Amino acid sequence: RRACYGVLRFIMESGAKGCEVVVSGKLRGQRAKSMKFVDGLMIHSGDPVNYYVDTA
Amino acid sequence: VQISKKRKFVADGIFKAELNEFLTRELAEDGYSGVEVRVTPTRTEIIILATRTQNVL
Amino acid sequence: LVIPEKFQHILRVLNTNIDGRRKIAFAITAIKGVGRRYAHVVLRKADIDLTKRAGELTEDEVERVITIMQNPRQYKIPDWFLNRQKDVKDGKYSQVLANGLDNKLREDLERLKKIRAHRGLRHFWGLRVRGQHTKTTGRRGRT
Amino acid sequence: DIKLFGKWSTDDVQINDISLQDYIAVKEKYAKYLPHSAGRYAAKRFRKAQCPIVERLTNSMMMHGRNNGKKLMTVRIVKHAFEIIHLLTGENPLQVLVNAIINSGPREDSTRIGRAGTVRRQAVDVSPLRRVNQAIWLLCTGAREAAFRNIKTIAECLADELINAAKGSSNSYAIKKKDELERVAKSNR
Amino acid sequence: DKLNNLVLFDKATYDKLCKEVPNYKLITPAVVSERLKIRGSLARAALQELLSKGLIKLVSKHRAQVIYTRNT
Amino acid sequence: GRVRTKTVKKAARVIIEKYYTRLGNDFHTNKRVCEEIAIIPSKKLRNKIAGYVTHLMKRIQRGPVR
Amino acid sequence: IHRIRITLTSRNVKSLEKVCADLIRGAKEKNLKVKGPVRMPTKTLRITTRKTPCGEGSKTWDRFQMRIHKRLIDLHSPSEIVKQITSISIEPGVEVEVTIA
Amino acid sequence: QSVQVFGRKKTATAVAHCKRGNGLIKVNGRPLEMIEPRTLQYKLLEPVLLLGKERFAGVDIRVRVKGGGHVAQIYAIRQSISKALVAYYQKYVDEASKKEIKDILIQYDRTLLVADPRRCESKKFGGPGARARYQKSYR
Amino acid sequence: PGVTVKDVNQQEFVRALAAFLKKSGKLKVPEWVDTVKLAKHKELAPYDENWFYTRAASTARHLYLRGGAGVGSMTKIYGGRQRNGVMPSHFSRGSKSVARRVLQALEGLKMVEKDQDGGRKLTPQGQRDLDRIAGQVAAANKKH
Amino acid sequence: HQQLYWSHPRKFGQGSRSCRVCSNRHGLIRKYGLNMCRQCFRQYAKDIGFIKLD
RNA sequence: AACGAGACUCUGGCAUGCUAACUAGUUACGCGACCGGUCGGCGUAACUUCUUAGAGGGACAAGUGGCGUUCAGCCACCCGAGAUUGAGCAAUAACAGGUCUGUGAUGCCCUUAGAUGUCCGGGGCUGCACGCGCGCUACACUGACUGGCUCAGCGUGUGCCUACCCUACGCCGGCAGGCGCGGGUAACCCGUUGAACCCCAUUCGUGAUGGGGAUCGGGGAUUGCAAUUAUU
Ligand SMILES: [Zn+2]
Repeated sequence: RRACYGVLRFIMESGAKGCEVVVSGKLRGQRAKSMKFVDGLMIHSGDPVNYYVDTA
Repeated sequence: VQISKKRKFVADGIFKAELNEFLTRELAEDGYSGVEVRVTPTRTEIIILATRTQNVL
Repeated sequence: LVIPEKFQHILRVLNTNIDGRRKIAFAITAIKGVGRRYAHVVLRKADIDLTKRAGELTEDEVERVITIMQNPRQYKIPDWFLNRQKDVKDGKYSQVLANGLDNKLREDLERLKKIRAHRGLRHFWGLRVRGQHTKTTGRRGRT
Repeated sequence: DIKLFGKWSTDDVQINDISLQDYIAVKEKYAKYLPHSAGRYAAKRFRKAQCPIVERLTNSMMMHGRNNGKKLMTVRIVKHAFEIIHLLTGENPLQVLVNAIINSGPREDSTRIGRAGTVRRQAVDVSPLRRVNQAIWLLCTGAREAAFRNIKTIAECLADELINAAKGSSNSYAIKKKDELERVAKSNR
Repeated sequence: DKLNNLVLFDKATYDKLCKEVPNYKLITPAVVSERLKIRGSLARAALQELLSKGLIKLVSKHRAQVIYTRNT
Repeated sequence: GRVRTKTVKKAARVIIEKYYTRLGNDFHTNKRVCEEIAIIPSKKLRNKIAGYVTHLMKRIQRGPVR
Repeated sequence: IHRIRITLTSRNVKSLEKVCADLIRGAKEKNLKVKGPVRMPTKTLRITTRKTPCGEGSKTWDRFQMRIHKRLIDLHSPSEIVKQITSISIEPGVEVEVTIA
Repeated sequence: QSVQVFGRKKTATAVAHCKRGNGLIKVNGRPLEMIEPRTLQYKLLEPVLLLGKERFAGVDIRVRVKGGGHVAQIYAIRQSISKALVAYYQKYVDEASKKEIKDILIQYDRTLLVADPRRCESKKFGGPGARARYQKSYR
Repeated sequence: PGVTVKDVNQQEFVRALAAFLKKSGKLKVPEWVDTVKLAKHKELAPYDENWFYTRAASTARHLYLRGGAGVGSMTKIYGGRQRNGVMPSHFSRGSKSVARRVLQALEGLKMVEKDQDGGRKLTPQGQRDLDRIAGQVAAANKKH
Repeated sequence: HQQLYWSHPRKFGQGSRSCRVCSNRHGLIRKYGLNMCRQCFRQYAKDIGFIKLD
């Protein structure tokens, strides 16, 4: 939680119009949940996904 | 011997895919971002991008 | 193309009750060992028109088309037409007709059953021989 | 000026019924040299009222699966039928076509209402466009069903029902279905 | 029932072929086979001599259809 | 059907409200001025703004609009 | 020298069109007989794969494409000048092949 | 002194050459009667059986054609004959005669001047063609 | 009255040319005419026992309409649909010796010659009689 | 064991080709000289330049 | 206010307007050939209609008339190439869905030298009393056969390891094929991609027939190291 918040506050301070960080796995326990650390705007559909949102 | 135009543009791609995956596996904990391959008639230039270059060389 | 009168309605050739009112090329097909392809070649070798039916044929041209089925190789019918090209016993080129087709393929089959082979035994069980799958098909007549 | 297959003219063709006048084509400007037109009649509702009914009969002639694309096959079937019709009657062979389409379509159908296996229908009217649609269907399947395992060709079997529907005979397959489609319709009413 | 027909010319049916076949107004290889009880090849070929006889008009010749009418 | 979403209607409303003197009734000269006033990502949106403007300028002669 | 032929190929089109326009402009400014940029047909490289890695669901295929665009520009010019203006149009993605008659 | 127009169906492109001549209309160097689907000979001959031979007595038409099939090349030839005569009457006769040709050509069938724009859809995975889907089963 | 091969329907022109080649006599008819099928897809031997003259006519006419063809192109001309079993049908080619013993049979009447590009084309002496018989078939349909 | 173990003729066939990144032998794309798995092609497709347009 | 919808991106359709074409042509001119015709036969020039592919246009419910609290919009019609082309991408939240047999992704466990590694040889994965699914060929006359005629579009092609091809043309063969001999890393060659139904003629004649071809007996030929449980 703290490690995704640090990255998210850095990449929102640096002027990106919005971001979204997801950490999936068994971060605590034996059943494996996910996370969703999101902020700002975020486009999913259409053709501007190719040049406006940068995924990794 | 030369090669087809269909093969030359696909073999050009698999170069930069293996190059990039190798440099990912190498410099993933050195802040690596990507590569940029520019071909001159003299040489083929490969530009590595990184966060802190001065701790990569 | 007038009314015929000497109309041999049934031709008894090679112990077969063939038609007499079919065409002259597709009447000979009704014996075993002659298909639609072989009869045309023996009729063209006999120099008879194929417009005619089977009942207006004079007996000279009735016997001269049977005698080119007992030994076709004198009349330049090539070897790739024949029912058995390279026989396994005598190595002779012949076209086996109706009296001896069963009497030949029985000996071909039981030749493979004395030898105790992968094909004669497969014939002896009654299953499929040429390497077909046998799970889902061939169910008709089987219990 | 415009004769179908260059021989049969359209000026003396006379539609009888007022119910089918605005829907059955050629008398005036739907006169074509051939039934093949390749036009976009299915692009809107009611647009196929403005197509020549010779093309309607040609198009419904090719219904079964082995003949589904063959239009040049069915246009010569209709052309060869329009000789046998003229020989067996002696008049223009387009007046008999509208006499067959007028006569063959039912005028009272039954609409199906019930449950799974329960049938309790009820009689309704028949729109004249559905009368034209079901005229050509019964004619063409009568020609199709009575030429199947038979020495008679399709051109004779089409013509010998296309006149028998004009005469209103009950040996034709078309009028045999219309009177039963109205007989089971009156039976509820 | 099955169709027993005749492959060649009969003495009696050849009389039927020569006088009312020019009195039909529609002669076609699938009506002659049905009326006189013959096969289709007699209807196809025996009719084609009547064109040479000059007794029967030829309307239309096609692969799958042959239409003959009588003269006058 | 052919309903104009909030993008076309919002853009058309602001471009009427600011540039009413240049807009008239012809859709074509409306399109030639709507591509010089505004910076629209191109034509299939440009012709939809200019068509609601051409439907909206006829609505101003008959009285105010809400 | 007759038939100095410059072959230009890229996967994208705007950069290839930019390089081709700059080459014909830089050749026309030296007053050379320059044949126009001819456009050989566009070849599309299709590869259609199932989307799934295992083989389980609803038979959804993919449709990938690489398009290769090819031009030629032909020059009736001597060889000692042509190797100058092509060497300065250093742009990525576009590949130059020069042949002499 | 010459016209070149194109007619067009699904894939066929018949390109008609109209110069001042006598009236020999030729498809690929052969007469209109000998064109092999003769079931549609009247479909081929509609723009000359409509407007008469006298409106074609001053031209000479050599139609080339390639692409498509037989029916699609018939509907491309007769479109280019019409579109060639109309363009000849516009380029070397007046507009009035072009109108008096064009109204009869449009009144018969509009596909003698306006191209038919429908082409084959694309196959999709999941079925045998564009719209049709593979048969599915249950349980 | 300038007649060429294209000014008449070909289905009768081939019959005319076959009758002319049959009446000439000096056409080298092979030995296996009364035994073969013309391709590997046709299931029977052809009906007309003079099939070689009709075939040797239509090979020459396809050398009229476009020359430069050889035995490989003539295999693709005379190819059809192979109906094969319970598997779907497929286009199969013709023969390469039935289509080759016609081509050097037309050399036997010196009606063709091997062109410099590789295939076979017509000689001007062989372009004489094709137009002659095109005139002879275009002059015997309109008067009768 | 010298004329042996890597002895069998692997001059063609399914098990003389393998993926160039997986070294796996199944589901192989040999077209245009890719020689990748059908799964490893889909990972590196946009790097090669195969864009999904339609 | 934000996302998803829409916009967007590719594709289809239009342009005698622009840009240009010996690796696409048409028209014209001579030559040649056979009767002013026919040339996919030969070389020059006018040029881009046809062919290519780039920019830019073009369609917006814009026009007319009805109906809508005269609003959003719907319906019909003119003019039009066109008055919904077809796809791709696709939210939040989920599932005890599939995948450890795609990975040198990977936690735990099992095994690690008569090995659960790995190679070699031979089998099996195809085995059949029978159930259940996707399909191909059909049951014929709107047809089968044998001739004749005449039209496509999307594509692929000499390979790092790597052996492995598209093939014109001449000869020998019924044919499957076999010899040479050329072209092509390709808008240059196969290729004018001389496709199949379709179209035009002959035969067959409502019968388990010449429809239908399963199952089988003999030969012949390619592919391979190997063809027997039939590779084709
Ligand atoms: Zn892989």
